[PDB]
Amino acid sequence: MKIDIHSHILPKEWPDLKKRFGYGGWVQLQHHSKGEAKLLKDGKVFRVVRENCWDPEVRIREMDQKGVTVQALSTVPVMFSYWAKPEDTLNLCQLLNNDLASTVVSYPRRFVGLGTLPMQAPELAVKEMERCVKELGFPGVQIGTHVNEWDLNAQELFPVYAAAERLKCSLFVHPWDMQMDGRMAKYWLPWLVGMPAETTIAICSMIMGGVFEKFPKLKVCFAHGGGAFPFTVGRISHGFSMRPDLCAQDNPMNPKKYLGSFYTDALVHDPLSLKLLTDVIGKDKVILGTDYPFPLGELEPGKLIESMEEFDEETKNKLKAGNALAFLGLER
Amino acid sequence: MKIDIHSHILPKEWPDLKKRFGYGGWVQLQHHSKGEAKLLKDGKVFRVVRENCWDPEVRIREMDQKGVTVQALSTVPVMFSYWAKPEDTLNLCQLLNNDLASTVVSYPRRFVGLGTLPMQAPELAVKEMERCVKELGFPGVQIGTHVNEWDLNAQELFPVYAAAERLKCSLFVHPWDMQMDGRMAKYWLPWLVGMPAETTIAICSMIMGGVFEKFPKLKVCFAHGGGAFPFTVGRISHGFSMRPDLCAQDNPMNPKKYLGSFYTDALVHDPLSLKLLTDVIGKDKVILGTDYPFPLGELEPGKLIESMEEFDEETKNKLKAGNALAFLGLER
Ligand SMILES: [Zn+2]
Ligand SMILES: [Zn+2]
Repeated sequence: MKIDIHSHILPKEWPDLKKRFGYGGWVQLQHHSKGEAKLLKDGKVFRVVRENCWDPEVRIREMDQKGVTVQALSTVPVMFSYWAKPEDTLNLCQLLNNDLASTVVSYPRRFVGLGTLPMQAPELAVKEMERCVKELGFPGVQIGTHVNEWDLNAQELFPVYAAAERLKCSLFVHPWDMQMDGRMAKYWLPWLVGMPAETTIAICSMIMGGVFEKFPKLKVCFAHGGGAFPFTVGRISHGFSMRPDLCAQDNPMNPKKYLGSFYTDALVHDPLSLKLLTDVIGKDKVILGTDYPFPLGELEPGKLIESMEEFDEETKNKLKAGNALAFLGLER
Repeated sequence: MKIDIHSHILPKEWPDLKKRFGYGGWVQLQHHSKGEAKLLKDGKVFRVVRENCWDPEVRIREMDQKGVTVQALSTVPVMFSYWAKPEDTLNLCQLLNNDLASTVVSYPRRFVGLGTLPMQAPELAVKEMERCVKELGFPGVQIGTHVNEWDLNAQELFPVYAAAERLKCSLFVHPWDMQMDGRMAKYWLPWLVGMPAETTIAICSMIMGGVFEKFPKLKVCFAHGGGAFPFTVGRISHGFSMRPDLCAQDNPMNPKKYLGSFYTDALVHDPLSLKLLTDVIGKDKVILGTDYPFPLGELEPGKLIESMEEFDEETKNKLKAGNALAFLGLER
C-alpha cells in the first residue's frame, strides 16, 4: 500500500510478429469486446486479461482505490522470448521498452519502468541496458530465472551483470518457462509449484555461481518471496558443507553467508510465511509486490503486511515503500 | 534421539539382477576395499556407501552413541525399480522385504521395517502389502512421490490406498527420479532443490486428487518437512481458490483444510524452518527423521529439536518419539 514492485503491463497492441520476424510461437493480443481481451499462443489461447492490463488510466484508478502510490512496471514474462533469434528479441525489447517509457512519461510520479532485455545475446543485452537506464531513465530491468540452457550462474552472463553493476541498474528476477507438459499439466502446478522452484534454483545458481561474490554492489530482487529458498536454505546450506566437491568448485562461500545480500518480494500470501521471510531474508530486504493485475497476486496490496501485529510502524513502512526505494535507488 | 522415522539400509549382497531378469538398468552393490561399497547403475559407480549402510551391528553401535532408540528401516529409493516389468520388481521387493524382515527380527526392540512395493502394478502391490503386514509384520511401506507417468492422484493407484487403509498400513512417501541432467546437473540441485519440489507435488497431488477425502484414515508421512509445502501452502491455497476450473475439479476443499491430516518428517536443518513446520503441520504431526546414513541427513539426531527453546518438554518428546508411535500404530 505505497509501492508495488511486481506489476505487469502490456502495450494496447503490437505488430503481427509471425510477419515482422517470420517464425511462429510469438504471443499476440486480441480484444473481442472492450473491457476484456485474450492472450494467444499463435496456437490456442493462454490467458484472459482485463482493461487494467494495458490502460494506464484504468491502472491509476484501481491504484487510488487500493492506496498504491507507485507501481514498478514490467512486461508480462511470456514476452521475454529468450528462445528466438537474438536480433528479433532486441527489436521486441525496443518496442516494449519504449511503450513502458511512454507510460512513465504520462504519470512520472505513479510509475517506474523495469526494462526487458535480449538475455540470450549478452552484448546486445548490455547495449539495450545502457539505453534503458541512460536514455529511458529506467531504475532497473526485469529478467527471467534462466535464459534457455543458461542458468544465472553462466559466464556468458557476467558481462550483463558487470554492466548492471556499473550503471547502478537493479534486477528483478522473475520465474518463467517452467515445464508445462507431462506430470505438470494438472492442478495449475507449473504456477503453484513450478514457479517457486525456478526462483529457488535461481538464487542457488547465483550464490554458488559466484555472482554475488564477483559483484558485491549488484541489486537483485527475486519474485514470490524467493520461492522455496527461505524455507529450504538450511538444507541448501548443509548440503554445500557436506559436498564441497559438487557445490563449491565455483564459489567457496556457504550460501547462508548471502542472507542479507539480496531482496525478495513479499508475495507469499500467509502471515507465518511472511514472518519467516523477514526473519531469514531481513526486514530491510523484503519488498511489497502484488503481481498486479493477475488473479494469483495480492488483491489488497499491503493488507497482509498491515495485519502483522508483530511488526512495528517503521518495519511496515520499509515493507510497503522504504525497501523498494533502496532497491531501485530512488528518493521520496 | 528417540525414534528415527527416515533411514535406509541395503542387504550386504544380492543377485546380479541383469542375469536374473534378462535386461539391465538395475543397481548392484560391489565390495572391493574394506569398510566401503560401491553402488553401480549400468555403467558407473554413482554412490559410495560405508558399512553402516548394510551391517546392523554397526548401526546399533552408532544408535547407542547418538541416543537413537529405534530406526524405521527402508530400502534406498534407487531400488524402487518402478520402471521394470511388474513381475521382476515384485521379485526384487520380496528379496528386499525379506532382507529387511531378517534385520528387524534380530533386533525387534531397535528396528521396525518399512517395506517396498511394485507400485507400477497396483494388484501386485496390494498382495505384497498384504504379505508385508501379515507375514512380515511391518507397520508400513515406503513409496516414491510418483510412479513413472503416474502421480499420487492416479486412479490406478487407488486400490493400493484402499489396501493400506484396511490393513492399517502407514505410508512413507520419499521423493526420487527427479530430473538429473540438463539444467539440474550442477551444484547438487536435484537433491537440494529437486527433492523438496517432488515432495511438494506429491502433497498437492494427494490433496487436490481427493485421496485424503476418499481415505480419511490413511496415514501418510512425507520426507524432508514436506519439501516446500509449509512455506508455499499460502500460494497453493490461494491459487486453488482463484482458479477452481484448474484445481478443484477433483476435490472441492481448500488445501488448508488438510493441514493436520498428514505427517512430515522433521528433516529441515534450521530452527526457523522447524518452527514453521510445526506451526503449519502441527506439533502432533512432525516426526524426527534423519536420512541416516546419508550425508544430507541430520548428523546429530534430535539435536535441532533439543536446541529449540520455545518448545516445552511434552512437545519435544512428541517430535522425538510420540508422533512416530502414533504414525506407526505401535506402543512405547
Ligand atoms: Zn509476475
Ligand atoms: Zn532418504
